[PDB]
Amino acid sequence: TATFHRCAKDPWRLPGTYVVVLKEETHLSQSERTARRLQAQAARRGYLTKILHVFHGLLPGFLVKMSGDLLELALKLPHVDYIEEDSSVFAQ
Amino acid sequence: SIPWNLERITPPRYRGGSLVEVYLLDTSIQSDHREIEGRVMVTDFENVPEEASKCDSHGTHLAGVVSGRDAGVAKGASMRSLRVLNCQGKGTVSGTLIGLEFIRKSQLVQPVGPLVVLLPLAGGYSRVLNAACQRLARAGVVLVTAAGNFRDDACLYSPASAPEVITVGATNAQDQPVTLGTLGTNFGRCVDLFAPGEDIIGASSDCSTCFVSQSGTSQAAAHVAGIAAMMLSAEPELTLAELRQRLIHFSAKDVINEAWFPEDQRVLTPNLVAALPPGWQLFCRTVWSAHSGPTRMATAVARCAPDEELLSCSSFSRSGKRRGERMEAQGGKLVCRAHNAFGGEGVYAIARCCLLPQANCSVHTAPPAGTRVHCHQQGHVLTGCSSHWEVEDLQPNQCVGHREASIHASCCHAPGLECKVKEHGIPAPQEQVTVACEEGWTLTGCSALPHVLGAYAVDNTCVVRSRAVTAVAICCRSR
Repeated sequence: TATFHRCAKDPWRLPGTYVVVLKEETHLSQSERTARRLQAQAARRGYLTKILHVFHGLLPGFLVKMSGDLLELALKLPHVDYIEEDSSVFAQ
Repeated sequence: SIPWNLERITPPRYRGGSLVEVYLLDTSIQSDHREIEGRVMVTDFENVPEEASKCDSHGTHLAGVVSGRDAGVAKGASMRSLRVLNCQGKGTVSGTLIGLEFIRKSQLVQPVGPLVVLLPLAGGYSRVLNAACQRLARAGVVLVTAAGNFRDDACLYSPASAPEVITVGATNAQDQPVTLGTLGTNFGRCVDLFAPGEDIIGASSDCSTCFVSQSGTSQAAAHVAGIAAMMLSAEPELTLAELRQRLIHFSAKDVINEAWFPEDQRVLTPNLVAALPPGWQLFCRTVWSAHSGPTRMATAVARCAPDEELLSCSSFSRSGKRRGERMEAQGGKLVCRAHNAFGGEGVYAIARCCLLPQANCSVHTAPPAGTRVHCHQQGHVLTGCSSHWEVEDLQPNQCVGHREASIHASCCHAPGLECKVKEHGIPAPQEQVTVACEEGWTLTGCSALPHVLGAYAVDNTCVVRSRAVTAVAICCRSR
């Protein structure tokens, strides 16, 4: 059910950093645990990861610096709604 | 001497953002500039990707446009600045998200009055940025964003495309869309209105009393952030729907030459330039859906805000390959659903959404039989007629459709409302037929008498597009 999205404007993509968005009523405690589960699962497969931020207040989830190789794995985490590759914004 | 842009937003009869706070997510700012000193608080929130006078240029100017002493829209208004753009004016979606979250957390910790959040930035369409903006809007915060400077459809950019954000295009001193090199203002159905966005004087970070002229949809959005601040200062209880309806209502209408836009975007782009405001009145707006796409059973849906009533529903296809539209209840609330024809490229649903408190509105439907239905109850007024069909080839308070089509009447109990119907038929097989409500009346419904491409309200004008032909306007006003 969980889906992956990245910017359609290829020059504006920022591969290697991902916003993991959890389902609407996911609690901060759950978000934090899901982030740690990802890091543990990643490490077992030989990947370094860094949780840059845990989101609460508007959207539940977290920002993770990791190889895109781990996306299939990350999409299977509990509570995941979708994952979006980070991208650029610009002064108008 | 009044800057052209501040004059342009002054209405034809005229006479401060103080209980309102405006958040700015932008570059660093020169907060001790005399335009804004003491008025803009720097949060020192910073989330920017890797790469003073130049770093601070963009944000300092926009702070000045919103709140500057001499050259601001909402002179003196309170602002808080977050830095999400680096010295080159570049940021990230994730940084913007974190900034939006910071604002919500600040509000929860120390509640104040109405909040306006100005987002003078754009990237590509972003599911997550759009969702975060929608959540912040649903939490009760007003978001204003740049349409974007790409001479493109704003629906392909974020947060421009976001549901529930006020998206602002840029017009110049001739009320024409702004050219920016080989590009220019964005356009299309995700743009809510335009505002002055060329040659806009404001605070220059070059020196504490210096001024510079800048152009862009950023500057335009800053105007609307300022107007919103003043509207919310005067009427602090406005919902987002009420605020948006006023922005539309008080805008100058039909001053933009639509030839500037690509052909297919002309019907979708609101011909509105923002202005400050100058007894209860009926406000309505036209809401275009996203295109249905070409699937044979494709539908498009146009929805109103929770505090709006849907008073009518029409549809449009460029080819004319359509099966019409119906009003149906979705989550205890009426929506406008349009149907594609097999072999059609798709359709738009077009809702007329109105602020009508204490309205008991309902749909009366008849199946194929011409087919007829009427608002039969005493005290009820017809506000709109819709018609859909399955096949592939075709009085007071009454709708009439083709014999092979279903017919749908929107009927409201609203005793304080008076409605009349105005028809205009042209024999010539002419591409367009229009009929406008009289001044002081609000168009609630637009349709064609039963090969039309479709029909849509433009302000208080009903437009019928043909590949006689009669345009039919339902016009209502408070008694």
